[PDB]
Amino acid sequence: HHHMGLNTAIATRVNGTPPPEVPIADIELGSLDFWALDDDVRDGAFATLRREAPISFWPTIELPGFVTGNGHWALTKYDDVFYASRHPDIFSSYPNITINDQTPELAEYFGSMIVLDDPRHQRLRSIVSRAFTPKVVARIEAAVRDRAHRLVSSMIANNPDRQADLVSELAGPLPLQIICDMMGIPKADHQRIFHWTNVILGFGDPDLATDFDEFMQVSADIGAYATALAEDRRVNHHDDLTSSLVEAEVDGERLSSREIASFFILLVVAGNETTRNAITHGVLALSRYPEQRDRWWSDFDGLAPTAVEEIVRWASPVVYMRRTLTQDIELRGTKMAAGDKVSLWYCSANRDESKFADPWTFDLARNPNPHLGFGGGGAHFCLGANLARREIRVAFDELRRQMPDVVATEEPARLLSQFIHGIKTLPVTWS
Ligand code: HEM
Ligand SMILES: CC(C)CCC[C@@H](C)[C@H]1CC[C@H]2[C@@H]3CCC4=CC(=O)CC[C@]4(C)[C@H]3CC[C@]12C
Repeated sequence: HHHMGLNTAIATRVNGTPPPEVPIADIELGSLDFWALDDDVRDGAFATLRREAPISFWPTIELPGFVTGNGHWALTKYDDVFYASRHPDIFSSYPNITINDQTPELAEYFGSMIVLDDPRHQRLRSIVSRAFTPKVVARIEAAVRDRAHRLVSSMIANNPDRQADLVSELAGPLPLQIICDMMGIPKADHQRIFHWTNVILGFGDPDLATDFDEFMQVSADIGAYATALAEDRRVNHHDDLTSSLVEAEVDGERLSSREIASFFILLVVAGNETTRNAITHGVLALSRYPEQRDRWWSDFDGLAPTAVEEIVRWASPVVYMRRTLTQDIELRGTKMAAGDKVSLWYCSANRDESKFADPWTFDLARNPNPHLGFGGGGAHFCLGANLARREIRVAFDELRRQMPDVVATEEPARLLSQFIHGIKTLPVTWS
């Protein structure tokens, strides 16, 4: 520090360091306050559970407007999360995939294929899945590239002090534009969409929304938007996913307005509130472990496949998904009852010491890397996984190309969420 100035790269950390030991008595998965604690507390809590109570029961976190809910069995081991994901006849995605349940009012907006089992779930998924296949994603690679390139160049041109928030200037707007363009949403409305999806998956964080009436107004507003755009596409076809939604028939039946709106919402919410956190956590990790940045930069194309997977394993942007038992089962000597909720902790599966060597090492060469960041596999395996991998790869490639020494200057402001491993802001600087 020879001169004081506006910033200083954040502290680095020793790669491979396990979290400080968290006593099992300190673990409060049913307290919102617990989810505000830093990753070291949270990661150490799940390490303790994997060792000492790998399946355990916790209460639902109550937020304003939430339906009173029974507790949930937390599956913290990789093998259990994998098994549960692969056996939906036992571990149903109905009636919901967060720990709390939907009100009847919310079902008008959130009753999509992600809270349905087969057969209906697969019939719905097939309406859009062609757009998400690798060969079709390849067609929009150039657009993903152009968006990332323009955003990083704008960071440089419009921040002459050479600092900016990575989330608002790259990590958020790159995946936002891509998924909204796939839906056919005009660019003028993308920021409106993003505000809505930020609220939908930010509820309970004071920086996003805590008033349930505001949450219900946002849900109604994005639903009305979806419906208005769908009515547009009913009269004038475009080559976008909203047109695919309104033109689809399942066994001779069009989708209802409810079904179209919830499908639209599912797609933009998932597209907007996942990859941005993989990217932001990735930049945080590069800032903490510069030897990993240096390695990747010296061989970007060679390491990119494994680097992208390790960023998803490290970030685990979706912390968990819920299921509901259709029958009694016993796992690890723990009897769970038909009708009980079960939570699949991907954040924990992705540190499981029985499955991953050196789990606390951010290793951009890690291979194989059978992480559960996109879920355990099975019927609901992330629809956007190919697209997310390309978004992540291109974001880091443009940072490497245009501002290779980009580094965080403050610790991230973390989203208060049990479900989404969100970073709200990440100030960065570059030369
Ligand atoms: C790094 C980024 C992402 C991560 C970590 C992620 C993670 C996940 C996870 C864990 C699931 C649940 C899987 C299961 O239950 O087995 C899921 C489902 C889903 N994701 Fe992704 N996701 C990401 C990006 C995206 C993107 C960009 C989209 C684009 C819209 C998307 C669309 C979907 C959809 C539609 C589903 C529901 C699939 C179904 O029910 O069949 N995801 N995702
Ligand atoms: C992260 C993606 C892969 C999946 C996105 C799923 C989105 C579209 C939907 C499906 C079920 C929805 C949840 C239903 C329960 C609920 C009730 C509330 O009062 C707050 C908002 C929440 C917590 C909803 C937030 C948005 C969810 C999670």
